[PDB]
Amino acid sequence: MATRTQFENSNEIGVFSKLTNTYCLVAVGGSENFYSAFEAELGDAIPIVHTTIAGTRIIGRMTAGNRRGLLVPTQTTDQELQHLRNSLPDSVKIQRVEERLSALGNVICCNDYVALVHPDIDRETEELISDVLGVEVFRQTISGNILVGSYCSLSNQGGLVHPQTSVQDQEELSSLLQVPLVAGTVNRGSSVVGAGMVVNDYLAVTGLDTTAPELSVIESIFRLQ
Amino acid sequence: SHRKYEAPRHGHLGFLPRKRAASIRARVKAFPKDDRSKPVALTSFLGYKAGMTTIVRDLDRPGSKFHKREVVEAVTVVDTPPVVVVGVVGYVETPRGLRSLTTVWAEHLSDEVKRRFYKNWYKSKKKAFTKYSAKYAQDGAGIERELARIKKYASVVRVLVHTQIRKTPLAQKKAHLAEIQLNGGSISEKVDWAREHFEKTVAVDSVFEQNEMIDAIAVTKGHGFEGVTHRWGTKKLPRKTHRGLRKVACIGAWHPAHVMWSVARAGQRGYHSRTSINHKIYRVGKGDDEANGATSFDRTKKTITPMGGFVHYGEIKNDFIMVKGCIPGNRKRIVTLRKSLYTNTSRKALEEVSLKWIDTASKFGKGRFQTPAEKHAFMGTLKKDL
Amino acid sequence: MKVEIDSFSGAKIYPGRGTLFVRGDSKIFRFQNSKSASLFKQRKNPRRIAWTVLFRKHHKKGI
Amino acid sequence: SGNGAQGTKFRISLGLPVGAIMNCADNSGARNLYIIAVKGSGSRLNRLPAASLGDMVMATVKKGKPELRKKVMPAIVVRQAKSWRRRDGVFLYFEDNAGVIANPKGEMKGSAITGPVGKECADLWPRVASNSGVVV
RNA sequence: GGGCGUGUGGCGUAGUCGAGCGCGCUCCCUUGCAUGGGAGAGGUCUCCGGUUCGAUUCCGGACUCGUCCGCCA
RNA sequence: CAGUCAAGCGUUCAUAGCGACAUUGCUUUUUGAUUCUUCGAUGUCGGCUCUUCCUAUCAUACCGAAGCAGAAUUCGGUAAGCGUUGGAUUGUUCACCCACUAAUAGGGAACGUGAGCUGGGUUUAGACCGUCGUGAGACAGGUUAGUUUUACCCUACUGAUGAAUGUUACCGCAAUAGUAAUUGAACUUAGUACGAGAGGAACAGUUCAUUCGGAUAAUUGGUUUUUGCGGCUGUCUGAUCA
RNA sequence: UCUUAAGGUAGCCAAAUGCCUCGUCAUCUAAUUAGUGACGCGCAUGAAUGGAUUAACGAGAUUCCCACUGUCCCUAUCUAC
RNA sequence: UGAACAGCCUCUAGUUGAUAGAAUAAUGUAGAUAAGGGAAGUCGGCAAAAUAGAUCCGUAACUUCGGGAUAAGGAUUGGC
Ligand SMILES: [Mg+2]
Ligand SMILES: [Mg+2]
Ligand SMILES: [Mg+2]
Ligand SMILES: [Mg+2]
Repeated sequence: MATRTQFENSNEIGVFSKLTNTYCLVAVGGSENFYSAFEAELGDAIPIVHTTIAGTRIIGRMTAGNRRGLLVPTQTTDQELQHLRNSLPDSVKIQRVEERLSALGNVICCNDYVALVHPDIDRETEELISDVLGVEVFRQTISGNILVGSYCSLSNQGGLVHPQTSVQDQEELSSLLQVPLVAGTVNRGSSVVGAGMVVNDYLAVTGLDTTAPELSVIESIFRLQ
Repeated sequence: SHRKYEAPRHGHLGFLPRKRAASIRARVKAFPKDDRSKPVALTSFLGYKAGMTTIVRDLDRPGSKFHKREVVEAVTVVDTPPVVVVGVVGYVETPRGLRSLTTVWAEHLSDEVKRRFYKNWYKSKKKAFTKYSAKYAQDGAGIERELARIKKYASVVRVLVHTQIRKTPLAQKKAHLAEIQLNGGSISEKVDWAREHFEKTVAVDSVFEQNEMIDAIAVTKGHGFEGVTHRWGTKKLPRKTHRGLRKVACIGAWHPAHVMWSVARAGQRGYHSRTSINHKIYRVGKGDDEANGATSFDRTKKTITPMGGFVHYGEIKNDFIMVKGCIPGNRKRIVTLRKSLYTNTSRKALEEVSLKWIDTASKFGKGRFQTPAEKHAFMGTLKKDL
Repeated sequence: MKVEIDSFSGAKIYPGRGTLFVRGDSKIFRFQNSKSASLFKQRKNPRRIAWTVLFRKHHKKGI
Repeated sequence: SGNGAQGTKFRISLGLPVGAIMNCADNSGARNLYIIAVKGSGSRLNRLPAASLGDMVMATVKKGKPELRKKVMPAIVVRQAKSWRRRDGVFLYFEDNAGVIANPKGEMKGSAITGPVGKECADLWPRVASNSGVVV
């Protein structure tokens, strides 16, 4: 399933949510339908944490997540950090990042094995990503889009990239990430695919205005069947 | 002809006339409505405005974007020594309104309350209530006939109380005396409570408690004669205006051939008695206690007084009320704090408030330190310290 | 609460005190007062202003 | 703001009246935006409609590309440079006035934002938070 | 703003309730200082309703254009 | 500006909404008509500022009707409590566009308001052009430059004292007068009711905001004769210190 | 061809000269009865009543742009008299 | 000091005259400063602000060839 969901009318689910294999994060100011989608589809096996990052309802663009670790900005308060430490399982590691770009979901596009980052990140932050997430890192842009997290949706099975992407960039990124990539649109043609939707190994959640060919492209590239 | 562009009226017509108040202590024009089921308690209290500070607290509003997050708010401090009960009075109700019929005083009156009955205290024989205390020290003869008179009549019982001005850093020495309504029990229970509490002190926590919405009645800060531009907020006339520009241009039409009362004009600004409602109590502090300024999260033993004292006031060695926001009147002014005239739910009047940190830095400048121990620890040793 | 440090002088910043300034290169500065804020806007070096923590650390005064 | 608001906004001190020129932060080829209107502003005699951070305005491109000039379009203020207070009581400000171009529904005409944006704007507009590099 | 009149082919123009000519150019024929001749195409008669049997034509409304008269001390 | 009658329009159907031919009124925010008052002078356009009043109600409150399924809209009632904006051009009133908004309603008060302002226009004397005239000169034709005086009196209004009520002091009562709050968005209800679909509400609840008002100065910003501290120029006190 | 002494030539223009008129087209602006460039059956332009052009100059009149600012949003504070 | 019988301070000389005292309300007259915006004000940028000396670099259209021109636009300045 690519599950049709709105955040109070918003068809961008990746902005307000962060979904990994092991956990899920949702914003505190959410509707009953928005919570019920993650509660029904994810089930009781996977914890869902209602969280606020840096005083903001936006959490997907603020944080970058992995099954092994979670990265939070510097502006995240101690109460939010302690609540995430209690609510999250003991396996994941939560570490604050002290870096100027500070919006880790926009900066970092990552999965379990390999990650794409903004080219201009600091070397200490790159080593921190490689340490906490245990993930090999490449500094690359998707056809000149420096915000790889906003302009790519990535999982273990496959990836969706920006629609206006050069084909040469598509095989280059596909060989670099060792996963097949498809250029496509989400939410009735919105270009920002990573902000448009969240995905993991068995679930994808998207906006209600995402059309049926777009949803078919999602389930084909992410192998959710 | 008609006014070319509509605009709202400058100023509020219900606060007229903008004259000086009759006294420096504002009158309580209305008390909370009585019901004869609760125990006998006062409806108000007297204190002295000391100054303002900031706190940090965790906001609890289920639905706000700042839910479960720290906010910093401005509070004002009212120094409240325990008030002294001297006297009760009863009011019968006539077709021309309420009317007092008797007043029964306490026996021993202190000097600070009997200074209220004098304009030249230093040259006096101090003969005040001397024949009244001579009416006392019999068995009961001239006393409980007036008390049973208040029981037999007098549908409203009010208590004469006076502050303890000598416990404050003020240099006044002459206490303030006021009437406070009792709002519990029958008439006999009210006057029995008053008779038992003659010459006795009543503390502020007996009448107020935390997270209570109260009203502040006080006379505002005076400003003297003021022009119309700041007194009423009218628009300044343009720069090339002959004969001045802090004025109102048209003060009325040809007809009616008089200046109307509703036209904004120059005069006295400030020193008006005001009643400001719905102020939440954050802390009822005890003066017989160190760590007044400490919370459960801060936990450093510091009193509520800032570094260098409150500016123009001094120390807070007595009990105090920390109340949210701004109240009318300036520092060192008598202020009457009153219970609310109605029950407010509002999901804001019912919020339980627990403070996290109280500011005790100096208000006489950009204070960097909360305690002298913290200042000494940060700056190390100096030349004056050996 | 959190007590922040002055970006110019190293003084301790209590909540609701001073100002914050986000520069165009996305760097955050925090000023405890208008004095240190104005010295920052006047582009003075805090290594040469005699009452700052960075000056006293450089000059070994009380260290 | 008005239609495309995702939630409400606390009152920010107004810093950009009508006639203000702010930098154009996105990559749409426009250099500055000239504010002619503020969405949701009230009516008072002689009072200029002023904008704050996170507000949606009507603006014209005074300097930039000729297919963007000489027409009115909606814009969103992302940097204010007039100091305002938050409910945690910090007074903060950027060093320039800056906004991005959008449609009336709020999605950006451009694709990337240079420089910081305010969290009071990023929370209120998700597309701005999507294309934003750093949110403070 | 109001009044009065006006609206035809690509262009100009004739119309009593029963759309013609000229100009542009389609073709053919026919000629230095480049003509002429013969068959062509070309309209929702500004539009919408009613009358009639049928309105360019009569009437009503709308659009459009062109004229004339209009604010203050 | 409002009625009465109703031939017709409205698929059908006079009156949901309109309404010809006729006819009865109201108003003095149009322009006329008249010449009553003022020529030993009532300062004459427009704008700015400010108060109050009227309702023939643009919005907001509660309702009735529909050619009211919902959404949007139209007609009407009680209603003047409350609001009715920012600009480009023009001296303008008016107009016309841009834009926001719940809405950008109409008017009066000596065509409100010049000892309140301004002086762009008009409306002196300088000057230019066009037309007219032989000429001096003329032109609600165009253009440019052109002194805006006085309040200290009475009343009114805003504030401030105060004799006399045996004296003085404290605490009060309340006749009368005034009065104040206003409007919107988002989430949810709910893609629900309704509908064939396109579309698409409302009540209760929550969080904010606009306009207004009354205070206040903990914080932030402004202000500096704290001439408080430091720096700097020129000169003077022989230099130094000051 | 009539009439007249002869019929406005070269130039110029909604110009300080154009009633209609806020003329029409373009440009300038988000929007322009303003400005500029064109057009000309010009109420009523025009040749020492001087026509057209023109560098430099102007306490002359007008429009736009940059800088600048309490002119303004929206007012606040200080000094002397 | 400085280009300078500019402005500012001083020497010789000459005055110390202009009803005064006490407070520091409004509105004035004169002098000033203002966050963010930058003519949205107004008939109209009225008024105010901004620029400013000197050295070096650089300087357009047009022109009656003389100018425009300090065009515009940049950099520097103390003490030892
Ligand atoms: Mg008027
Ligand atoms: Mg009106
Ligand atoms: Mg202070
Ligand atoms: Mg105005």
